[PDB]
Amino acid sequence: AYFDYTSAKPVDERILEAMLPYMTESFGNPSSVHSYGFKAREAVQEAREKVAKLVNGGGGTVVFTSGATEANNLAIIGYAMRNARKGKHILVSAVEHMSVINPAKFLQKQGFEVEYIPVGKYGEVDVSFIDQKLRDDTILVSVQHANNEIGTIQPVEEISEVLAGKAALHIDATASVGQIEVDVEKIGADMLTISSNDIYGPKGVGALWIRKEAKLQPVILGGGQENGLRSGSENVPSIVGFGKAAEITAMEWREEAERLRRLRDRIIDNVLKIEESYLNGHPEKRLPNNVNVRFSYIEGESIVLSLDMAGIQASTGQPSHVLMACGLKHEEAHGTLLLTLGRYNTDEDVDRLLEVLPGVIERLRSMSP
Amino acid sequence: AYFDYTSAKPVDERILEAMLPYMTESFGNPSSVHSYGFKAREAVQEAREKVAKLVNGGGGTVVFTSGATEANNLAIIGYAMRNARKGKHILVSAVEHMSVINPAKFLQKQGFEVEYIPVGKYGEVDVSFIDQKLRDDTILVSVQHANNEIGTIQPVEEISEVLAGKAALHIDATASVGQIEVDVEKIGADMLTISSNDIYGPKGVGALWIRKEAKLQPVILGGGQENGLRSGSENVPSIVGFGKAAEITAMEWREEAERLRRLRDRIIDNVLKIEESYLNGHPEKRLPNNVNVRFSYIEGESIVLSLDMAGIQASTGQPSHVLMACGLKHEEAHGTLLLTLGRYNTDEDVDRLLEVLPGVIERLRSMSP
Ligand SMILES: Cc1ncc(COP(=O)(O)O)c(CN)c1O
Ligand SMILES: Cc1ncc(COP(=O)(O)O)c(CN)c1O
Ligand SMILES: [Ca+2]
Ligand SMILES: [Ca+2]
Ligand SMILES: [Cl-]
Ligand SMILES: [Cl-]
Repeated sequence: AYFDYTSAKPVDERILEAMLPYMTESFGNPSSVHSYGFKAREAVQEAREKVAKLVNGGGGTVVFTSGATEANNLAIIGYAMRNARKGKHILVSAVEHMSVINPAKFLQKQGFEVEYIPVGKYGEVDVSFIDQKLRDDTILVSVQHANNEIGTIQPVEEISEVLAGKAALHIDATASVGQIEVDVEKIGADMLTISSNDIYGPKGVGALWIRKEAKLQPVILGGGQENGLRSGSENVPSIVGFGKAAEITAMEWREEAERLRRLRDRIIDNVLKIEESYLNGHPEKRLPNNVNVRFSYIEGESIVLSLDMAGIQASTGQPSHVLMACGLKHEEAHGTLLLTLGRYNTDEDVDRLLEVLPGVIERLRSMSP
Repeated sequence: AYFDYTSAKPVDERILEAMLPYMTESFGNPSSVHSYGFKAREAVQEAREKVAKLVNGGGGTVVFTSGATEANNLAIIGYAMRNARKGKHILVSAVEHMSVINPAKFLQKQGFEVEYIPVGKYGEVDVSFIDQKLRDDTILVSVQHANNEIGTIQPVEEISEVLAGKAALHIDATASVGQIEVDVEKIGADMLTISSNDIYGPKGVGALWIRKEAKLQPVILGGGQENGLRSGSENVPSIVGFGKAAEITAMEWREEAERLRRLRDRIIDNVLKIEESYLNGHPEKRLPNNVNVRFSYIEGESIVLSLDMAGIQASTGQPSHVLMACGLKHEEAHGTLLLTLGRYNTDEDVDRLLEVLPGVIERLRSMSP
C-alpha cells in the first residue's frame, strides 16, 4: 500500500499510450523544417494548449521546464532579475518548497531584500503581514497554493486582492493542481508552477505559466526555445504526456478529489483515535490527499521503517522547515508521519494501513524511555 | 529517408524496454526511505555507472541534467562562478553550440572577460591562439570535441597539453559520444557534456561529467539532489534509459561508427560530383555521421523543402555562426545542406538521396538569375 504520492506518482497508462509514438516513430525536433519537425511542433503546441486550459490560462503563456523545481527557479530568479529596476524587495512564504526558498536565498546574496512571511499554527500564511510589509519597491510575492507537507491550502485569492496589481504573485501549484480548483484568473496568479508527475504525467517535465505582460530573464540559455525563456531541444514525448495528463485531469479531477477526500477522512478519523496523536496542518482547509499526523514519544523515521516492513510506503515530510514555521518543537516535528494519497489507492490499502498502524505505534511507544 | 539525426534521434527499442517499468511499476523517488525509494535509487546509481563507464569517467562524477543545453550551462556558468577567485578570463571556441556561447555572453555581462578562439577554414580551432592567449587568470576553456554542423573533430588532446593543468577544460561531447572515442583521460577533460538522445536514449536528460576536485556552483536550486549540484526529483525513467543507452553505446559504437562512415562516404563521393558543390568542414578529421555541403547559386532552405517533398528529411544547420567563423561569405553559408546519419539509416535511404538530390539541385539552379 503506497501512501507516498507527494514523493512520486505512477504515470497513468493512458498518458504512456499517448507518449510512446513520439519516442520511436514520430521523433522529430519541433525546430526542424520538414515533416517530422512539423508533426513534433504540432504535438508540442497541442500539449501547451491542454496545460493552459487546465488552469484557465488563456491570459498567459505556458513555458515548459524540466519540472516544478526548474519552474520555481525561473519564477523567482527570472522574474526578480528582470524586474529589479522596479524594486528589490521580495516576500516569500516561510513554508515554501526548497525550490522557492533556495532561489530566494540566492537573490539575498545578490542584494535583494527577501522577507519571509510567517504562518500560524496550522501553516496558513499571515495575510495581514503581507499587507503591512508590502512596499512600493516590492516586486514579487511567492505563496504556494497549498502545502504539500501539511496539506494546508493558502488564502491566495485574498493575497491577490492585497497586492492590488503592485507586485507579481507567484503561486507554486505543485501540490494543488488536480486536487483543488486552480484557476489563474480566480487566484490572481501572475506566475504558476505546474508539475507533470503530480498530475500522473511523466517525471522530468513541468511548466511555469506566465501572465501576459509579465517579463522574465531566462535561466537556461542556448538555442532560444520556449520563445527565448527556456532553451534546449524540446522533450516532445514528455511534453505530450504532460498535455495528456492535463486533459485527463481537467476531466477527472473533481471526482478524483472527492475520492481522495473520502479515503483521507477515513484515515484521519481513525488514526486520531490513537492516544497522543495530533494532526498537523489545517483540519478543513486542507488538500484532499494529505494526512500529516504526529505521535508523542515516537520517531517518525521509525514509523516509516516499520510501515515499510509491512509493505506500506509513507514519509516523514534538520527537522522540516514547514513544521518549524508552524511553531512545533524539535521533538514534535520529529514524530511526524506523512501519508499522501493518489489515483491508485483503494479502500483495501486504507484498511491495511488502519490495521497495521496502531500496532506499529504501540511497539515504538514501548521503546521510549 | 531521415537524415537529420543531429536534430533528433529515435529512442532505441531496447532503451524503451528498460525504461518502461520505472514509469508505472517501480515509480519511487530515490530520496524516499522505503522499498520503492530504494529501488529507484539503485536504478539511478546503476545508470550513473553506465554513463561514467562509457567515457572512462572513474576519475570524476556524473551529474544528471535535463539535457546537453542544461549541462553546458552548468559547465560554463557553474564553473566560472565558483572559480572566479582564480581569475575571470575564459576562452570559448568560435564554433561552440549556442548553449555554450549564450552562457559565455552572460558571463561577459557579469564582468568576465570572454575571448573567442578562432577557427581555420575547415572549422578547426587555432591551438596556437589558445597557447598565446592563456594567462594566469584564465580559469576555463571550452572547446567542443567535434562540431555537429560541419563534422570537424577538434584537437582536444593537444589543447589539454597546452593548458597544463592551469585552466579547466570543458569539452562539449554532444556530437562525439557514440561516434568517435571519448575517453576523458585521453582527452584531458575536466568537464564533459553528454547528451542522452544523441546516443538513442530519451530526450530531456543528459549529463555533465565533472572531474574529481573540480568545483561548481549549482544553477538549479532546491532540494539538493545530485549532491547539491542539480536539484529536482530525479527523472528515474529517463535516467534509466540514458544508462541503458550508454551501456549499448559502449558495446556497439565502434561498429556503428564504421557503418555510418561507409554511408557518409558514399554520400560525399557522389554529392561532390555535382557541379559547383563544396564540402564544409574537414574532409578527413570528421565525424562519421556528418555531410555538410554547399552549392553555388542555391538556397539551402530550398533544398530542404524540395527534399521534404520527396520524403527526405534534412537540415540547413542570420546565417550559421559556425559557417561564418570558418570564413564563408553570407551567400555561401546560405547554400548549405546538412545530412546527418544515424542508427536506422540504410543503404536504401542513401540510394534514395543520391537519386533525388541531383534533380533537386538542377531545378533550383534553373531558378537562379
Ligand atoms: C554540439 C551540441 N551541443 C549542445 C546541443 C544542445 O543540445 P539539446 O538541444 O539536446 O539540449 C546541441 C543541439 N543538438 C549540439 O549540437
Ligand atoms: C510544493 C512542491 N513544490 C515543488 C516541488 C519540486 O518538485 P520536483 O522535485 O518534482 O521538481 C515539490 C517536490 N514535490 C513540492 O512538494
Ligand atoms: Ca503588471
Ligand atoms: Ca585542478
Ligand atoms: Cl494557521
Ligand atoms: Cl581549419
